[PDB]
Amino acid sequence: TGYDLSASTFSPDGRVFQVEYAMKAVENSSTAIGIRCKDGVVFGVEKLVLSKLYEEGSNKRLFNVDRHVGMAVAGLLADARSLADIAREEASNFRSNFGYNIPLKHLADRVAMYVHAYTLYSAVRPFGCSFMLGSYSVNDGAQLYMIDPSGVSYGYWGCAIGKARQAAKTEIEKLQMKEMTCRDIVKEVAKIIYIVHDEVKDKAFELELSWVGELTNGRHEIVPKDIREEAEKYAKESLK
Amino acid sequence: NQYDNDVTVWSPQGRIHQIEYAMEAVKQGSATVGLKSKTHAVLVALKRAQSELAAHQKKILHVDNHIGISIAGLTADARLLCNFMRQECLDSRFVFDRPLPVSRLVSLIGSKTQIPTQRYGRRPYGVGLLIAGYDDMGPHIFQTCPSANYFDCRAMSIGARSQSARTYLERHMSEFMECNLNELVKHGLRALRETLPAEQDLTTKNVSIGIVGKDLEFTIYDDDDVSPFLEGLEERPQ
Amino acid sequence: GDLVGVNKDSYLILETLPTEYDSRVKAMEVDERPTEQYSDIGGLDKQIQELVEAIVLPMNHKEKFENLGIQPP
Amino acid sequence: ERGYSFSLTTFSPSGKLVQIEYALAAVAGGAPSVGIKAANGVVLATEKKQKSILYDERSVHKVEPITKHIGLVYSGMGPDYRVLVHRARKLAQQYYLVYQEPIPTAQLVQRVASVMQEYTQSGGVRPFGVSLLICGWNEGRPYLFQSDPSGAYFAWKATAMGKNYVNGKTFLEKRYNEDLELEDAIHTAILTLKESFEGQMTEDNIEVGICNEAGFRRLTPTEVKDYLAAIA
Amino acid sequence: SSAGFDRHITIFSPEGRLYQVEYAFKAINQGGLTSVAVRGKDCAVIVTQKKVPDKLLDSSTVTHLFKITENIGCVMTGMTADSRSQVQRARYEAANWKYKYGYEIPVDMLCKRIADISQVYTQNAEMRPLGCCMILIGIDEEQGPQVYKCDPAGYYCGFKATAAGVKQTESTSFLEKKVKKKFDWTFEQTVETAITCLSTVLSIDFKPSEIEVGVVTVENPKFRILTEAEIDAHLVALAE
Amino acid sequence: LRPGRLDRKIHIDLPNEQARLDILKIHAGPITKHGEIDYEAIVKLSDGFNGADLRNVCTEAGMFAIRADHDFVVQEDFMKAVRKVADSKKLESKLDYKPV
Repeated sequence: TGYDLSASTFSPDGRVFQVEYAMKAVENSSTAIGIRCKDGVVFGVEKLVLSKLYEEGSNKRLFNVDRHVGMAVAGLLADARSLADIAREEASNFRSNFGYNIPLKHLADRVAMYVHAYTLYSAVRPFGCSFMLGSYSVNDGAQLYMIDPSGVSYGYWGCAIGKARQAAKTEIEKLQMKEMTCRDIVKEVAKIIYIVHDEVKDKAFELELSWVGELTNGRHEIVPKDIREEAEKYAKESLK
Repeated sequence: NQYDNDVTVWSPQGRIHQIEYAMEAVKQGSATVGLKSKTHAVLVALKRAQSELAAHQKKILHVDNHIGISIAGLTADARLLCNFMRQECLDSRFVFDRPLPVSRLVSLIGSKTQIPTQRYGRRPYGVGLLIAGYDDMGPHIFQTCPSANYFDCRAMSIGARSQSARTYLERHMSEFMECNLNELVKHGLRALRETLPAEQDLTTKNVSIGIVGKDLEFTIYDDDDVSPFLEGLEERPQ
Repeated sequence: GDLVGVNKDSYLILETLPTEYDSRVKAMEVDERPTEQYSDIGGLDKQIQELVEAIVLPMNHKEKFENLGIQPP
Repeated sequence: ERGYSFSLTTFSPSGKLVQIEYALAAVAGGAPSVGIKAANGVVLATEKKQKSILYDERSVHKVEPITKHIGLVYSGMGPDYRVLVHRARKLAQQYYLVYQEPIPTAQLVQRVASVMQEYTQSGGVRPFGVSLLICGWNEGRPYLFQSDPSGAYFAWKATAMGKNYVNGKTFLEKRYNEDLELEDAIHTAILTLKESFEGQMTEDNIEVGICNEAGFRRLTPTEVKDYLAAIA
Repeated sequence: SSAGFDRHITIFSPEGRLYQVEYAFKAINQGGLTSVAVRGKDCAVIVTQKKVPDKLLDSSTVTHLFKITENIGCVMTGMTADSRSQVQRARYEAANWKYKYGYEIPVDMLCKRIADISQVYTQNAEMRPLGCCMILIGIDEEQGPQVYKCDPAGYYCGFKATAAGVKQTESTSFLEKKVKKKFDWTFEQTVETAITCLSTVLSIDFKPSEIEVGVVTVENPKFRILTEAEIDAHLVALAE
Repeated sequence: LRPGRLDRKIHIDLPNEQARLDILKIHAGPITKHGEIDYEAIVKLSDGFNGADLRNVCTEAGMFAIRADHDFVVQEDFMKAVRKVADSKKLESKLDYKPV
């Protein structure tokens, strides 16, 4: 051994294990999925009720970076909201210097170069978080990006991060996200995260949904209660 | 174990051991229990001593007129975050002339303690902050941990032998959102007699109570004014 | 390749001896049936199934694989 | 970020700096190169073989000029060479901005070798893996110097660096005298590079640069073909 | 062949080698990718493949071809996180040439500045030396087209035909038999001889959805990326 | 390995997507299925596989048919069978090897 202690050393076959070890820490966080509809992006996070003593609305794994940009995280939660602070701060420097709202192909570029910068030195560790960025503009449409702890970003029609990643994105491609608007998506977002996480592992869990598009007039916010109650009404019909 | 030395090094399983060892430091300090009603936030601590002639180490501290905290762990890092805590409250009062909200205070702590958990040769802060306070939204109970992960909760308990206190809080938390200040406190006082050996409980010199209230500034009660609260408890069933 | 019993003097074979097994292999065989039951193994009911059905089903339902037709795992 | 701020080159218990001894092993596995001064100018000749026919040989250069009258070749590893070229290009300018005079070739080697010694003691760095040959004609008389990764320097009449350098130095010892012209030293520099090259020594497998009192210059492959012709 | 920490950081072996760099050359090969660049008589062509394993992924955001300046394009191999960081430097260094010197940077001077930066990583014993490669093309006045490669060791050279990636040696053996018979090269022949390079090494015989081609020519010096429709025009003419 | 004693050195490699299509059709002979089998999508995910684990995919697709007593093999059980084989070889070594 000895070839895997620092992030400054390659292996004798040419790969870095400190990044791969931090990628393994993501699959112990639960599940965060997000797909984009024809005219907007819908996030979705199932939230484990660890004990009864916590309060409904605690420790949200679903942030709010800018007025139109949303973030759903998966990983070590202290590093999640630390990456959320620099992304919230990066968009403020764009509007102050250039005058207008930051686009997603630039925002996820500036954040991923900040994540990549900790995969080079021995003085710092790689982050233990993977997360998704989605938004809607009236001149660019809906956007959906995703960033690993190594620093690689791509566009997606729908993605999934958490424990059951392949077992979640198997059913995403059963949908048709090219033509559905962001109303019937909300019922289909919830349904594919009820079929995952058998009740042997967890007793009870919490649904948390997010929502952006021109139906929300460009601003990012949470779903209302009645709409996610319709999805929770559309929960127990997967037993047939 | 060569993966067990510095905060920077990831485990091959993906769990940084230096953070997990600072969780062992908060499990060494004595227990304390915080809980809230609709209109109040009460936290109760249990002191310890070294000899019978030395005094008891206090744990409840006064941050502001509407925020108080309770510590668990090594006391030197507790005062390091306490002097950061007081400073961030009175400058917001200096700038905006308003009480700084509680949920916005704790996120400053979570960004404060996350920084030494990523550099090289920097320890985490071993500390056990239970925070009680007032926003414009009523009472709030917050706990932290040396993994820089703060939790929103309605009743928690941390310290040595605290799992027995959590089982008491789960089977009585349906009653907490209704009662006045009197039996809200002695609901929490029945949790501290749960986490003790079966012979000594509450001898008026090792327990402290702090309340912030809807028309009540944060007030600490110590070893004489505890006695009105402490009377009115039944004997331990055996 | 067979092994037979031969006269000493005449060198004339007489019988046909059955098998050729090392004595250490005879110590490998159980004859004790160590009794344990599936209720004593909590928390593995995913792994318990796919271990049994990948072993016991080719030993009691041989035609059931052959009805469809695959080689068993 | 920051550095390390500790020397990773220490004394052995036998009293030898081991990393400098390893850097001389990388110098000895480089391309062979010879350098000869003879009474009116210095000849620097090296050996440049592309690995395949796909490479553009007119793109990089082994023989580099430092100023009007100073050239410089190497035998070591590639990317370390271009660093201390750009360093030595700059050092010739700060001499010129003070004194309004082209730098003497001796004073350049005073300052290039001071960089290499400074770089084998400071914190967190491995030493260079190149050795140099520096020519030039200052005040009539020519000069030929050789540095090393340790930071020392010498004053050679003729020497060889690279692979089979111990065979070239025996070959030059039986060849060189005090009295040769520049075109004679060119002919014996090709005759000593033929000891270690492959079968085809064409106009683009080698690279030759000369000094005169007219200044340093580098030969085009036209007349390099004429020198390679009627050779050996 | 090893003594000390020469396997771990960038110091010298007893043999004169240094292993952290030659570990990093085979970090390029883990991408599972191969790119080909061919210089013509009046043009320069980069061809490379793209492998999209998902239907849920946006296929317009996986381009390894990048536009550095208005007249300079490049292709990136190796791992993605280090390659996109190195493009960000090359965009920055070209803009400072124009601001300091008042004219367009030559493509060999840009490859020198990238290789000088990459030299410093294998020169200090602290940083990890960026395991990804670099191939540039461009039109230069009184030089015509020209192609350059920069490796993570700090070495660079001008080529006439270039391969990089997993199948590098098999591609260059194909091209060196092609160039030494010395046929003249038009525009379309350099497009034909570059596609048939990685079509016979990889043995694919593909449809136009898996490769991407950038080009520059001295009638339109703008680096331009071909549409899939006009990729198909060269492809059906390749099948006579 | 001297060319006097071993003359030629025949190299066998990981199968191509044409070969992975070919190997899959050989092991999918006696499978009581229904004709909706898009054989490309199995080959689309089959990356770096062996000739051996494609027999495993045909084997393990019946292992989803052996539960719920479906004596036919639905097409959906193949993409279940690919993704379970695909991460079981996450724990491999993956060094090619070369005669020298």
